[PDB]
Amino acid sequence: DRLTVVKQYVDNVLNKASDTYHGDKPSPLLADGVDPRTGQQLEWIFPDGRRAVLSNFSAQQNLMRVMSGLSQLSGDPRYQKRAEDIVRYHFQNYQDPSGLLYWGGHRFVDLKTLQPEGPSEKEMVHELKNAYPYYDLMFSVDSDATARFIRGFWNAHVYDWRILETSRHGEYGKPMGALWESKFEQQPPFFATKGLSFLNAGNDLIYSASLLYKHQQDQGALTWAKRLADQYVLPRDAKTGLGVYQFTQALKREEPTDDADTHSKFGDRAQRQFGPEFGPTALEGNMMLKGRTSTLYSENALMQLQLGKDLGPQGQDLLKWTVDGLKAFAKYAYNDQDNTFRPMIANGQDLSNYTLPRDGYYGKKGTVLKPYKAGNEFLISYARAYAIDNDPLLWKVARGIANDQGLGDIGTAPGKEVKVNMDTTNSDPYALFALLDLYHASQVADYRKLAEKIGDNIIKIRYIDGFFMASSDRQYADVDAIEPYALLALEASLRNKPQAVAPFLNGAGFTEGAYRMDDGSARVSTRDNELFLLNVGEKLQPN
Repeated sequence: DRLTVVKQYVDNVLNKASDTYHGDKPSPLLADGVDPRTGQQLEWIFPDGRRAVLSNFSAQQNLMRVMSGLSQLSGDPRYQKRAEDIVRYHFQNYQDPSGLLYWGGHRFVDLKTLQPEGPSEKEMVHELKNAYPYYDLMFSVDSDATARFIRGFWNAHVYDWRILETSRHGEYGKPMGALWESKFEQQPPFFATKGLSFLNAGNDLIYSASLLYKHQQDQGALTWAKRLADQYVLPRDAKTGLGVYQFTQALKREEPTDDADTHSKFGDRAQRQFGPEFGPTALEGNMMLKGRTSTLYSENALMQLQLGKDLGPQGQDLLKWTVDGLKAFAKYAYNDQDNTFRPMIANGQDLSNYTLPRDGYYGKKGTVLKPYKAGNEFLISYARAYAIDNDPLLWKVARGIANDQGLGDIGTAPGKEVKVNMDTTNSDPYALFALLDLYHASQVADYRKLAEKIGDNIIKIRYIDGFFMASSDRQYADVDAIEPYALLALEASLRNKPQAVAPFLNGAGFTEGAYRMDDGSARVSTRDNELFLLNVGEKLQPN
């Protein structure tokens, strides 16, 4: 019984990941990572050798959704209560006067001391990158405090409201400015700014302002959410419809002297590395490369498709923008012969097998940009887009990914000549989510039958020592694992209660900074993500 498994899992988390440092007066907070063999909680190692237990609430927002969903489906309210208690504790103790929380890429809470920490010396700042926190839970605990966070977030990360110059970094302690009352003047595409309007950070801005609208009827929030979303649509290539990862370019303040020094003060990094051979269209926002295309055509797409549907009539533009981009990416970049996306520039330039002729932001000289396999995250975005626009082009990508992933043939169209692989060994929670999306929209039983098999594979192969891990060899389990989230979505589907579990938008957290190595040296730009990839006996390698 998959629900029983998820229930035991969460019980395990609340046991092993809990605050064991304050006797019989524990906080409600949780450790992000636990070695499921021993119960050892994952630590950050600072310059002097001091160890902090990593408790980063931005990296627990899938877990929060799992706890709320588990309470909804089981009828046991303890999990919802605990999730509420963690939220409350963060508002009470870890919300600065500007509203910002001590979480995100560069701040967390040490579970041992319950003090906020800051692992990156040059960046004691607020940062959310494709995080998508569970604002619905937050609003239900403390709507004021939630709204203060979202307004504080925009206040800190928008450098210039007139032009929507935005940054991935926001300072703590900023007084509140004009916010939504700011005057706006639309600028032409790729205007030059200091702030790098990366879509990974833009995603969280658009999402949070839309949720503030949803909950508080804040029309200013909605106006700016849609406007910021539109900033990534306006610069799209007029011919191909591809792009964009950002809508600004770095203002050139110095003349560069060295290829490998990629500080943005020397100007747009793509123009430096690709400009000589490709001309003016080589700009960072136009670089349709691995990773960037996930942020654009997965993370942004899921969030915008859900928002677009939520808005009804005034969400039709958002849906159009989103689907149009997914169509463009399919038309130009997808190779159905081997289920790959081509690395490209948004002008339609194929970069497949291109050798970088000089060092730079996108790799060292001699690096080869290769077509890359389309993963299950794209199966979700393509399935969801097809649901609202039944375009054979969108279906082709979904069908190609499912085939490549060992799922069999999802058909020539939904419910037409379907031959799913009931013997699949696939255990990817993303595949489970995607099949449920296909089932939900199409009502074709075969898709859910297949999802059940993936769920079973997840339990058989990933449920290890009471936790979920991508491999039995991994040192640490992440309490934010989405395996149980997919399992809950499946259970919700079978119980005809899809609304019991929060929409999956593929958010996740991270923590980044200097981490002290055994020989005493500082490993700069270390990420918790890297720690979760280590197998038993492995150590972080030179970066």
